[PDB]
Amino acid sequence: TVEAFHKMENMKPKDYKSEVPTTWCPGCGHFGILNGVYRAMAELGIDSTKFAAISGIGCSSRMPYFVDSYKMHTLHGRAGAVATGTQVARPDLCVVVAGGDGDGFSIGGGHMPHMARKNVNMTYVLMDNGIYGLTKGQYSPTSRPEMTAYTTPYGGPENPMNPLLYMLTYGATYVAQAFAGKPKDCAELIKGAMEHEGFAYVNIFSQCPTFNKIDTVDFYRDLVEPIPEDHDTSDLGAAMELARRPGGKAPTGLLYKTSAPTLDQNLAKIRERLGGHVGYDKNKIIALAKP
Amino acid sequence: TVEAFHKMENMKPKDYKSEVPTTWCPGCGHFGILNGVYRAMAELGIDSTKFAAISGIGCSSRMPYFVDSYKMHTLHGRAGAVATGTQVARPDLCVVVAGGDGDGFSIGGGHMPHMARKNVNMTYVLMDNGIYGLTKGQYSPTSRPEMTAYTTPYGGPENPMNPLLYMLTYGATYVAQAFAGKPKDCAELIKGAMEHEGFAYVNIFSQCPTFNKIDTVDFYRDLVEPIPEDHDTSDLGAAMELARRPGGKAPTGLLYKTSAPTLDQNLAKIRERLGGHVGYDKNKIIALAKP
Amino acid sequence: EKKDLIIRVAGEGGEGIISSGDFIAAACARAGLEVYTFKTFPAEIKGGYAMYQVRASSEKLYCQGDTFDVFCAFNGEAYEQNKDKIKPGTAFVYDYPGGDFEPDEIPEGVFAYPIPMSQTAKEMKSYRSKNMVALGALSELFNISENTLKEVLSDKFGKKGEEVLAFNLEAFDKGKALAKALTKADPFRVADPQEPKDVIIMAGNDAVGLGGILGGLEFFSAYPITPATEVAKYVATHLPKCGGDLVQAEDEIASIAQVLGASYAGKKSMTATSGPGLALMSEMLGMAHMSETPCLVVDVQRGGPSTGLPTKHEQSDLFLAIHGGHGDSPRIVLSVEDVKDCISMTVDGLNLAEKYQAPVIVLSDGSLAFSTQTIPRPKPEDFTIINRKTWDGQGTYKRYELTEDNISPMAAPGTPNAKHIATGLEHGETGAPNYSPANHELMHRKRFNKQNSVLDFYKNMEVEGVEGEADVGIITWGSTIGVVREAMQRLTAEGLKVKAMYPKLLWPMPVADYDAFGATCKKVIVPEVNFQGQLSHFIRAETSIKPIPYTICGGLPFTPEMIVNRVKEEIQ
Amino acid sequence: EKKDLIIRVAGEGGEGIISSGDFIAAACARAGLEVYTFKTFPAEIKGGYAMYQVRASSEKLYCQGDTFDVFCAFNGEAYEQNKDKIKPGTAFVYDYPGGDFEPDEIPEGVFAYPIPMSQTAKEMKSYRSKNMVALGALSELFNISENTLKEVLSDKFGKKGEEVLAFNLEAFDKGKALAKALTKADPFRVADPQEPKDVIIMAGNDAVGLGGILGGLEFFSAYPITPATEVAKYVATHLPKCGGDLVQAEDEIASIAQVLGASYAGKKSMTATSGPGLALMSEMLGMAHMSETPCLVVDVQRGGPSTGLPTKHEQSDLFLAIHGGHGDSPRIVLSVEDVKDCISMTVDGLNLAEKYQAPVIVLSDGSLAFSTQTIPRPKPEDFTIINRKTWDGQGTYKRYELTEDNISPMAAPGTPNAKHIATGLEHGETGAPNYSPANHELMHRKRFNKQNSVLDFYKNMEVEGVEGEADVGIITWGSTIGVVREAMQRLTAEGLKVKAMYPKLLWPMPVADYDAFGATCKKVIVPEVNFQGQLSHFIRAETSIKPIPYTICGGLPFTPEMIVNRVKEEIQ
Ligand SMILES: [C]C1=N[C]=C([C][N+]2=C([C@](=O)([C][C]C([O])=O)S[C][C][N]C(=O)[C][C][N]C(=O)[C]([O])C([C])([C])[C]OP([O])(=O)OP([O])(=O)O[C][C]3O[C](N4[C]=NC5=C([N])N=[C]N=C54)[C]([O])[C]3OP([O])([O])=O)SC([C][C]OP([O])(=O)OP([O])([O])=O)=C2[C])C([N])=N1
Ligand SMILES: CC(C)(COP(=O)(O)OP(=O)(O)OC[C@H]1O[C@@H](n2cnc3c(N)ncnc32)[C@H](O)[C@@H]1OP(=O)(O)O)[C@@H](O)C(=O)NCCC(=O)NCCS
Ligand SMILES: Cc1ncc(C[n+]2csc(CCOP(=O)(O)OP(=O)(O)O)c2C)c(N)n1
Ligand SMILES: O=C(O)CCC(=O)C(=O)O
Ligand code: SF4
Ligand code: SF4
Ligand SMILES: [Mg+2]
Ligand SMILES: [Mg+2]
Repeated sequence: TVEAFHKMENMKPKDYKSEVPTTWCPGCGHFGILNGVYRAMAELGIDSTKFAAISGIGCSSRMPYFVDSYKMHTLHGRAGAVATGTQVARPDLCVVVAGGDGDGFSIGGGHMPHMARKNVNMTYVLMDNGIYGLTKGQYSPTSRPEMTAYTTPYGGPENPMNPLLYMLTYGATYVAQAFAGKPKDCAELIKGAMEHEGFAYVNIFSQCPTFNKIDTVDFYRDLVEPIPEDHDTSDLGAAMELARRPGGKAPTGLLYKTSAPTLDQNLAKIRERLGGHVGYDKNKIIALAKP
Repeated sequence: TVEAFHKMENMKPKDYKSEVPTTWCPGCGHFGILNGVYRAMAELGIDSTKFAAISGIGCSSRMPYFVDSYKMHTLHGRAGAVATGTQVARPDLCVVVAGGDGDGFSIGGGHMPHMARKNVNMTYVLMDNGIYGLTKGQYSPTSRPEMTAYTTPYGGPENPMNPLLYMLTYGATYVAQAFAGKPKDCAELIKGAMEHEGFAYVNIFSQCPTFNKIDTVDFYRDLVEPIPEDHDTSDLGAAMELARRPGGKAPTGLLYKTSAPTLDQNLAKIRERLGGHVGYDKNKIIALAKP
Repeated sequence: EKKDLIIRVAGEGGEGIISSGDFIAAACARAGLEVYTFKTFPAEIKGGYAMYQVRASSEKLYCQGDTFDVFCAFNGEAYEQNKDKIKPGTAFVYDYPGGDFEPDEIPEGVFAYPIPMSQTAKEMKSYRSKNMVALGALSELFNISENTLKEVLSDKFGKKGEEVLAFNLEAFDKGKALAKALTKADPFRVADPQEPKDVIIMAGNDAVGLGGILGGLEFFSAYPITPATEVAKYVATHLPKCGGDLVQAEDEIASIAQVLGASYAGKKSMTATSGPGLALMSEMLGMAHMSETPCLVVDVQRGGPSTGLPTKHEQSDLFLAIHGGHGDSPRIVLSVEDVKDCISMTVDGLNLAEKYQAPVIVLSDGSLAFSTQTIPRPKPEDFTIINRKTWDGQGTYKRYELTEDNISPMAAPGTPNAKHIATGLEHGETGAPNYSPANHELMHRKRFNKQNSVLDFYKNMEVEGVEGEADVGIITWGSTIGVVREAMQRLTAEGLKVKAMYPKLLWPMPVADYDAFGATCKKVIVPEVNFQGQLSHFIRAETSIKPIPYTICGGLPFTPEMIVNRVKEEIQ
Repeated sequence: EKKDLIIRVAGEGGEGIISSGDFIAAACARAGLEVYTFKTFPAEIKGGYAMYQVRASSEKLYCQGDTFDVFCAFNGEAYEQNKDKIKPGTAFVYDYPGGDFEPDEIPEGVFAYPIPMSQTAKEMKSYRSKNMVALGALSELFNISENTLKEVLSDKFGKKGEEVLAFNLEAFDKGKALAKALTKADPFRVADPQEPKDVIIMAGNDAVGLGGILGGLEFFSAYPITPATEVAKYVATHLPKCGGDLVQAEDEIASIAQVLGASYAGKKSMTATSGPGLALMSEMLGMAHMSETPCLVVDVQRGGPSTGLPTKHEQSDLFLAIHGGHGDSPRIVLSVEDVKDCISMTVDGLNLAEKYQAPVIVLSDGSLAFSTQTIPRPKPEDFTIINRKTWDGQGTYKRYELTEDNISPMAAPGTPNAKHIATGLEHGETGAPNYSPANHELMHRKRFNKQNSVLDFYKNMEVEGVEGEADVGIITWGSTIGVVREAMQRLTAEGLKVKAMYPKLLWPMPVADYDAFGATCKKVIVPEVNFQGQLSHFIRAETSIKPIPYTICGGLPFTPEMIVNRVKEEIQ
């Protein structure tokens, strides 16, 4: 049970700013996502002493430095892995993972399915800019084929992958999508993602004006299409159809949400059935080694 | 274009057996898959000199030793990666990957999506026994939760993943499922997987009577449910519903099949658009560095 | 005088070769004897040649021995596999008549004791009890305590019924009669039963799992690999009882990543793997060094390189343990010797990780993983427990604050006013990225001086032998240490001027202590089971000793006679 | 006599500091001059301290120099970072007025040229063209060929638009008038354009891509990492022209996995990465050694450990390159020095990999990666090309056959009668798993003697200096070699008894040639940019030299005055 929600009163977004100034380029969509994280923490009255923000490697992964809470800057693609050890060891903390599209679905694509499968109670904020930003503009698993980029001067020889469809297939119990230019969409979907008990994934389009020349703000604004409220967020098949972009337009809103046991709860059931506790008489275990 | 098919006349399944005797336990379901690999090579008249079988680590991965062809035994979970370098370098070869469920969707789960996404022209035969065999009985990503195993004596603290659904979402262009107890079902689906120009994935249930005590032949025999012939193998949505096991019964047959450019072809267009060839005047490239 | 007896039993797996070895060990243990076992499973899971070798003695044992004194063959393949070692002077029990072979020309001087094992099992209409007939035969011929031997079978077979236990007991004394019917000519006898000492029997891998639990383990993340998977099995079974958790990650990178996640959250965490796994953990172990996050990795060494020989014996991961990280990324590397160290040094590993906020690597091996020993019964209060330096709350918190001992106090999440970041980028006192020249030089000296300061707290490099000048000094590590102990028992008993040193802290290494040893040694011999002479390499680089490497790399450990013979050549 | 000129341009990243430096370097090449550049920037894309330093001379250059002759500050941070080096005798151009700073009391004798750079940029309604007004101003003051300058900036900025180019051209001649209108008192002028000698300008990483292409590269698999991403860009651009393919894998493990896959198929394959990537490739590089599959890995070293300093200068991957594999898993390790080596030694890497069927690692570093130099124009037939030993078809094929030179002939798939297996398990001549002791010893000796025989074929360890006995010897590797070359010009010109040795084959190392050097040296100094003195470790372990480690770890390379000052200390 997370004990960090609704512990502080009359909180503003600026209370969660840290002493570290931002390093992102002016106009970068990561500012909106960071601002959506701030508003989300404020609307929940989060005691940031019980808040863990763990990131991988990339421009996107520099976000924990800018948040006033417990935080980790780990290796490329290993954030969700490191975060799982954090969440399991201390189920009381509110755990959030932040990283880019290359960080998550390229080097980190091996850890993605098991995060969602095991239903670890944490939030994954993936900033999807369709390019490798910090390494100066190499194409990513979400880049469109016609794009010409750093290591692809003659176009992309493969199609992009569907981040929402991946996570729905992996079995995430909270799947949402937003645009960085709608900072109140980010704040709301991130808010519901944190309160949700399970693996919550939030895919947020974030423009990169420095290196990405075709996935621009105007493009993302036309690409999105907000989900109608009459959509059933318990219909996995309807959410997978939404993820597959009907009519070519990417959905924004809540796609799928369901309640299911989390990893730390199932780990607890194992200890409960054994009557396990910190003060177990360890001499019983050694007694089994008598000849 | 694969150049290994229909090069030999009047071939029998035993013509592709090698000098290495099998090492598997009596009753192991991998025998059914191996005999299906033989019949598929024979029905296609494959010149196994233009045939490459690359495997990872595990009981399932010992299959190439028993095949008379070019072969590679690499590291745990990296077969599909290594095979990609083989397939791209030599698009003429018939490339086949053999490995288990732990090799494929655990340590190798990071390379799976990109194989199917980029649509590399190769065959993936995954022998699914729901356990780690060669390391003596630890549960796998396909293991059922109620099973008790080596490192899970108190049950599995997570649910299994859907191998057919992963590959359909990843974008595999040929998805099939079979049971090792029907060695002519395996042989037929494997045959069509090789002829297919694209990434063909074949998930085959293979019993492990030595360590998996609940996923037995009798269980797999009842779990299967053959796909009706009126099923549309071009309807991705219908194939994903079959993959999700309607009524609790797992489908057997061909779920999905489609024609799309392969990785070696898109890589070739890059060379063709540049007029590239082996006898390019490399001084042209060096000339661009002149002051 | 001979105080020990070495009995090797071989045959087809499934005929009870492994269980019969464990029963003999438990019987000698209940009779107050020291036991040192070593077993090999068949090379394929489906069946084949299995081998167990048990050593019982009235004094302490330190290794397996040069070769067997008594051999017991359940079939012909066991005979042919060991025929080269059936030398004159040894006892030989075999399955005859009724077996699947007739022994070749038995060399003159071999005390052969043909026992119809398969016949008596077939005469009882139950071939399953073939191994029981050999137990009765070996108990009679070589004085295995029959009361403790039948007691061990009673504790194991009592839960099946009164007719199941009485039936196997009938096969025991049937082989007892076949044995005593023959003329005992061998001079080989198990020492007479002493007072049963308060001890336990435990395999090396199980000892690592226990050592982690006794050391305060709270989180374990594993991925299966031979020969280290057993450690996860013990921890998965028993750690949930003590409020901890075990998770089977998707690979070794994810496993060590989870360890850091739980260690940053404040829990004592560890993992176990082998050669191929440690090489995959290299990048994350560097992150552990940079961010100063405690973590323990136990590498049960197998044969290499690459997939190598997963079931054989080798100590070849010392180059990887020390130089396995990109950049300047040192680690604290230990190596156990016996089942005793597999408990104490796994505790020491968690402590040194807690004390120094650094990645600690504990080197085991494949033999020691499965070898069972008799060790004094451990008590949870016997072990010192060290915890990470916690912030006192006074002042403004800095995760990487510069102190006099370079150990910045840690703070688990939830501690008020202690919000901080753990980072892999080079950083300043507050964890913010810092690419400046002076800060990089400053932080390298902080983390290196911190880890090097283990030499002022952890000292495990025993010295035994002559006290004065010596003709030959012997330095070895790992389970090879125990082999050299018995070699030193024999070398000193002949009055040779030799001394030995047994380093168990491998990195950082006490260069000054090495020079103190090699100063009293004309020649220095370094026996280790790896091709390149890896410990000898770090001796030429860091100390002034010019060693003589005695390197073997055949998947088999040393024997004491190999060490003794090598020393006498260099004495001259 | 001073023959060179050093121009340093600095400012906040994103204001075009690096682009302006490339233009100055290209202009001096059109004038028939030798160029050596050097850049440093922060790990962040758009903010921090950026610096470019171009060196033009009438003779060959080997490093960046001690410090600048002309300095140009785009903002206040650029001024404060270099204020200690703005000493009397140097020219100083700065952004004033209108900038974000006012310089302190300019010391007497400093030729200060205040130029309103930021003011004119706001006057043109386009702040992006701020660096061009400084570019035009510098061309006048020091006689940079202005005609070529507008051509190079047009080719780079023509792809940005038609109105962006017209603004940058307007800033050039705007700064052109402000500069020569002022009273030129500095004695610094770039030589007038002569006939450009037949050379080319190339960055270090781009040169690695060319050498691979010229060496017969057929398959390249890359994953982005700084400062190695440029190699993938050059190879992806030009290798498709020569019938090859480049693929961007999902990670470094997949990257090296594909390399072996394409090399087993019979094509020359390679990859490029950095510290964290090489540590991820450790397990697969062991597979390459065991299976005897050729593969090349170029590790452009950055700052470590862990994420470290991704953009700074460091040669700290020597411990990882050699001992990075579990078990006994050696590699062939080279280290380049200049842009020349980035072509020739990349050919050598592919050749040594093909000839010896082993994993080859070529170590570069971050400075040389971005430094551009003038090197003689290469011709594809200037380079010796070696190919893997192929089976002649005679007899029965065995993939790991024991031959006289330990090199088993290879056969690509499709070769008739050559069906075989490449395996990571320990194996026999035919590739079948073989766990026997004698075979492990036999195959260890095969693969080691094979790779060790490179010392009998490849020798790249130049020696220069005094011919007789020397007071101090200097041994260094990497780009530090060029720094010691210029340091040796100053040490020998004063008649000091010093000699230098520049190893470029690092593992295996020619122990005999090292000892031949250290015999004629009273003292041996090993300067290297890593914390632990990594080459000094392998010098103490394998040779008889007791070296003096000169270790810096501040993200900065050495300068000739640092070496010269260190040498004179050890002389007397
Ligand atoms: C295991 C592993 N793997 C891998 C890796 C890697 N990674 C990463 C990393 O690591 C990171 C880490 C951290 O975190 O830190 S690496 C790092 C990278 N980085 C870098 O490199 C840095 C960058 N930057 C730089 O360099 C600088 O700053 C600069 C940019 C260069 C500056 O500039 P300047 O000085 O200004 O110069 P220039 O060149 O010129 O530039 C400018 C520009 O603009 C323009 N301009 C100028 N001028 C002018 C005029 N006059 N006119 C007009 N215009 C102009 C020019 O031209 C230029 O342009 P261009 O064209 O160039 O543009 S990280 C990673 C990945 C990530 O991804 P993701 O996940 O997705 O995330 P994101 O968010 O990012 O996306 C990797 C892979 C590791 N680590 N590990
Ligand atoms: C290698 C192997 C063939 C050994 O068989 P063995 O020499 O008969 O060894 P065991 O005695 O341990 O196996 C027989 C079992 O029946 C019992 N058994 C032993 N002697 C018996 C006898 N005389 N009559 C009837 N049952 C007997 C044993 O107690 C054991 O059961 P347990 O699990 O309660 O210990 C067997 O362990 C095997 O198939 N292993 C698969 C891989 C492996 O190593 N597994 C163990 C870790 S999961
Ligand atoms: C890098 C690495 N990690 C771990 C292992 C240990 N290992 C060997 S086989 C195996 C799993 C085999 O299970 P599976 O993939 O399901 O194949 P199966 O035996 O069931 O046919 C593992 C984890 C290894 N050999 N290499
Ligand atoms: O025997 C093999 O093929 C490899 C098995 C292995 O590496 C293991 O069990 O760890
Ligand atoms: S480089 Fe791109 S992703 Fe990185 S901070 Fe700048 S705009 Fe954002
Ligand atoms: S252990 Fe299981 S998977 Fe392996 S051969 Fe035996 S039955 Fe088959
Ligand atoms: Mg990105
Ligand atoms: Mg399996």
